[PDB]
Amino acid sequence: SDKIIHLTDDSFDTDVLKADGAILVDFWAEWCGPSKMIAPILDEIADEYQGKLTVAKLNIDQNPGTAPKYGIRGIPTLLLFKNGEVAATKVGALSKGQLKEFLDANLA
Amino acid sequence: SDKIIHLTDDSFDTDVLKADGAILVDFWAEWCGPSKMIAPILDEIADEYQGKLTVAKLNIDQNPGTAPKYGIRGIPTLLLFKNGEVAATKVGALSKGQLKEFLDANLA
Amino acid sequence: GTTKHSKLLILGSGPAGYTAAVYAARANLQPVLITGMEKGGQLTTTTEVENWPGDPNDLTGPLLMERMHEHATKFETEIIFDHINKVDLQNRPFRLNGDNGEYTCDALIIATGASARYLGLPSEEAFKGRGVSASATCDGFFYRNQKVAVIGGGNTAVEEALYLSNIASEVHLIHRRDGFRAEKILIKRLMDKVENGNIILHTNRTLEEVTGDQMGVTGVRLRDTQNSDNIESLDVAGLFVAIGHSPNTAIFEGQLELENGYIKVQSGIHGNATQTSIPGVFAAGDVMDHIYRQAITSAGTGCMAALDAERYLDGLADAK
Amino acid sequence: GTTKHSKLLILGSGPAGYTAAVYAARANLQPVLITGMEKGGQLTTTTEVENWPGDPNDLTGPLLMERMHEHATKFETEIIFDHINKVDLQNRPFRLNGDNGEYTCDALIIATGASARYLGLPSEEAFKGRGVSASATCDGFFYRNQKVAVIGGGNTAVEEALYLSNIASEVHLIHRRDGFRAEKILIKRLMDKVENGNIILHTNRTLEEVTGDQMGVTGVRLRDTQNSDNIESLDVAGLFVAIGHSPNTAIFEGQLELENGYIKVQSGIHGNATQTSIPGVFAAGDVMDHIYRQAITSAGTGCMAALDAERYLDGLADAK
Ligand SMILES: Cc1cc2nc3c(=O)[nH]c(=O)nc-3n(C[C@H](O)[C@H](O)[C@H](O)COP(=O)(O)OP(=O)(O)OC[C@H]3O[C@@H](n4cnc5c(N)ncnc54)[C@H](O)[C@@H]3O)c2cc1C
Ligand SMILES: Cc1cc2nc3c(=O)[nH]c(=O)nc-3n(C[C@H](O)[C@H](O)[C@H](O)COP(=O)(O)OP(=O)(O)OC[C@H]3O[C@@H](n4cnc5c(N)ncnc54)[C@H](O)[C@@H]3O)c2cc1C
Ligand SMILES: Nc1ccc[n+]([C@@H]2O[C@H](COP(=O)(O)OP(=O)(O)OC[C@H]3O[C@@H](n4cnc5c(N)ncnc54)[C@H](OP(=O)(O)O)[C@@H]3O)[C@@H](O)[C@H]2O)c1
Ligand SMILES: Nc1ccc[n+]([C@@H]2O[C@H](COP(=O)(O)OP(=O)(O)OC[C@H]3O[C@@H](n4cnc5c(N)ncnc54)[C@H](OP(=O)(O)O)[C@@H]3O)[C@@H](O)[C@H]2O)c1
Repeated sequence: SDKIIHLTDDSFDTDVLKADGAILVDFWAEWCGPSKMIAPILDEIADEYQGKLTVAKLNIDQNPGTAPKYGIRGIPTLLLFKNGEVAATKVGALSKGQLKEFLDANLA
Repeated sequence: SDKIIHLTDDSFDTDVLKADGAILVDFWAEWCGPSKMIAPILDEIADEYQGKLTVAKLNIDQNPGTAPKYGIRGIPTLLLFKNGEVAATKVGALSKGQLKEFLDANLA
Repeated sequence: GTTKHSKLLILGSGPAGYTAAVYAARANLQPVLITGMEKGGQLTTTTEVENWPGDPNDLTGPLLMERMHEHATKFETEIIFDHINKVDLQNRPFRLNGDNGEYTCDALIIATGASARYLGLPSEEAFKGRGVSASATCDGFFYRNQKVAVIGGGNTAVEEALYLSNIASEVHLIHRRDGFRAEKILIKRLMDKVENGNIILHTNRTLEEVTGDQMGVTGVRLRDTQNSDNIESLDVAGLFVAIGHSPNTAIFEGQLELENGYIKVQSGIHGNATQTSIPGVFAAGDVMDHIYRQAITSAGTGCMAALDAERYLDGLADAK
Repeated sequence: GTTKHSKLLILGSGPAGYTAAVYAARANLQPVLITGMEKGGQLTTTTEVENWPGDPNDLTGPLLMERMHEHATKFETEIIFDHINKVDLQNRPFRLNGDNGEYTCDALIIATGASARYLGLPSEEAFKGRGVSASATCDGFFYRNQKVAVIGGGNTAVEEALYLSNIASEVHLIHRRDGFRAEKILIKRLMDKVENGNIILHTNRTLEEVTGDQMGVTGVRLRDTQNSDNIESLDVAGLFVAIGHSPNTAIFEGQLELENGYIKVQSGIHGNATQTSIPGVFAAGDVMDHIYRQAITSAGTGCMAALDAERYLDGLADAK
């Protein structure tokens, strides 16, 4: 809630694809429950990872372009970028601990 | 639905108390389930007991003036009249056999 | 001489019966359900329902059952208005007689629920319809702005005093224990009124007699549960007995294992939990539950009765 | 340092838990409920729900569950978004460990439900997220006018097949047998669509492997159950596995008597029916039901759990 970005198909190439640093991407959709279930976790994460990561949500419900580009045929799917480069991805719902396990595994 | 006399507070004595013959009076209300659960059985009684009995439904939702008159502090309550004369009375719900077992034990 | 056969026959139109109905219907079992004299079940004798998971507001026993009924017929359940007063479970198909015919079924789901208890006093019976009532829902308005009395200590008793308290000038709650078994949240609303409102407690008392004249009840006489010889009068215009319910199993008397009136069922965590002592005969709802007795628990076992009967009827179709 | 303590704690935000939540909240047990990662339960992964008694039309899992959340919070249930990783049931108060903090409670209601089951094929894993999916309601979007597969013969498969049917160009239902276990009413909808719709039946076949490239799943290989080596190839855009579930009882390893994954309860027609192996610990919902597993049965048991918990907690207060 202090770094989250309502990313769009336009402001992506510039935001994620080209920005030194790790920006996590939570692909969601108003129709997929577990999708929006991760948003809260991202916020509880926003602070603890503020300086190593920037949580950025993306609504394919109104932003198609993006998803296909990376072959994402499932939601929610998380993409951990590093200098506009998919470095790691996690699929499906998960707990704050499984997500911190994921970030600490790569992002460090 | 065509024999059961849907009485009215005013037109009561002018119906049940004066008109000769054994006429059964059903005091009911749209708020008392058991009251409206009798409606069916009364039909299969107006027919199954025709000529030897008359059925009259005195709803009280909007006809309170009559109930008091006989000391009816509870519905549904059935009063078996005989020209302004209570011959019998049946307080409470009941099945078809129930009602008939009362109509027979009484009527002659 | 009209006899009716059906693979599946459901006895009861309460939440248990109706849930067994929608499940059986969706199993294309073509179920026939007999409503019983109290169509809708007990929930029809109450007002607001607050514990039916998913309906947090404005739900009423009547409305819920209006919805369940609609729901049972959506999948073409055959609802017949009738009461059953005799059954032969010793021979197949099963024999059930009502005020409209003979019924035969290859499987039977019993969901007859329970009926309001009674005190068994001649004064109590002598004043019905004239002061002694069974439903505040029905007669409550005959006591507006008058002294009224309730007797019981469970959720009904309490919900009745709470309900009546907004009608009668004052409510007198009579009960044996010094404590109530009604849900906590409710006892609080109760006590709040016993304090700032018009509800008056009469703990440790037992109704000895309903007194009155040739026009209706005018008072009630209580007895002490501690001092056997101490007694007290109570000027009251009406009495509502709410001392529980007894399971509807007289017709099944000597037809299947009954334990204190409640139909005994296999239970267990190995399926076929709603099966009575007679194969093909299942029980659900309050008729087979003397502990919980809730709308939601009854809906559940009702669902189980269906799944159990289907699993049973499937077997018969395979031997065919 | 700030371990949150409570008389009762409920695990799970599904129908079973939320019902226990509200019944326990009314017994004024000031319940604390932990949602889990799948807040709302399995029902949240479905669309229409046709057998929730009293909801004849247009009801959807999400809706029913959003309604239960509201209901449980209405009676002041402390709902906490968290997931329990470890539990200690040998020391009272019981110790439960979650990602957002540590919890202790005098009584516990385990309503952890179950998770989607998988085959165990690495190809299945390799493509999860790129063609292999568990929820159609979530990913059916990615298959507009494309061929897609479903594997399983239960209600979930059929419904997903039926649902996918109006999204994909063609649906291929794969199953280990010639027979389906889903409700008839549904099996009928299936065939009726198999006969003149876009659903293709692939009976007596089992998922042997999922094929594809960096861009996702391109097809699958079924096996044929009646000819060990008849392996056939099927060109498809993605597949949804629907082969049942398994109770979420891992965090309870060797602390509660389990039976094929499911938590064992006393059951029986004498109360304390949801009592687990450890006094003061109860289980309701699919986590303790290997048979019926419906939303209505889960809500039923969640209720008994709350009531059993109260009977227990009161006992503690009494014997003090
Ligand atoms: C005033 C009151 C308020 C209540 N409030 C709540 C509440 O807020 N929440 C809650 O969870 N629970 C509440 N309950 C309890 C709840 O009503 C029951 O646990 C539940 O409805 C029982 O369901 P059932 O289907 O088993 O039986 P019932 O509802 O009793 O239904 C039995 C059915 O069987 C039929 N029947 C009986 N005998 C025969 C026969 N011989 N032949 C044919 N048909 C027959 C009847 O006509 C009826 O349709 C309340 C009860 C009362 C009395
Ligand atoms: C697509 C689909 C459709 C369905 N449709 C229907 C239908 O139409 N009708 C019907 O009657 N039934 C239906 N069901 C079945 C029904 O969903 C289950 O019977 C029911 O939800 C069981 O309820 P439950 O509360 O026991 O468990 P669940 O609903 O599975 O919920 C379990 C809860 O436990 C939580 N949890 C798990 N582990 C932990 C932990 N370690 N820490 C914290 N929280 C934890 C989860 O977050 C979740 O909230 C369907 C199932 C599926 C998959
Ligand atoms: N919300 C709601 C509202 C009404 C009913 N229900 C449920 O439906 C079921 C039945 O409720 P109910 O209230 O009608 O009946 P129940 O909960 O069994 O309570 C009955 C109450 O009546 C008392 N009682 C019984 N027989 C009596 C007699 N012969 N003389 C005097 N009192 C008598 C009884 O006394 P106690 O056992 O405490 O000493 C008790 O206080 C329960 O499972 C309720 O929780 C839920
Ligand atoms: N309305 C609705 C919608 C979905 C689920 N539900 C209920 O929720 C519960 C679970 O339903 P579900 O469909 O997810 O799972 P369930 O009813 O348990 O049925 C499972 C289906 O998957 C099959 N299966 C299981 N393991 C498999 C394996 N390893 N490989 C291949 N197939 C496998 C299984 O085959 P079968 O035994 O018939 O030969 C069966 O076809 C049930 O109790 C349902 O009644 C209701």
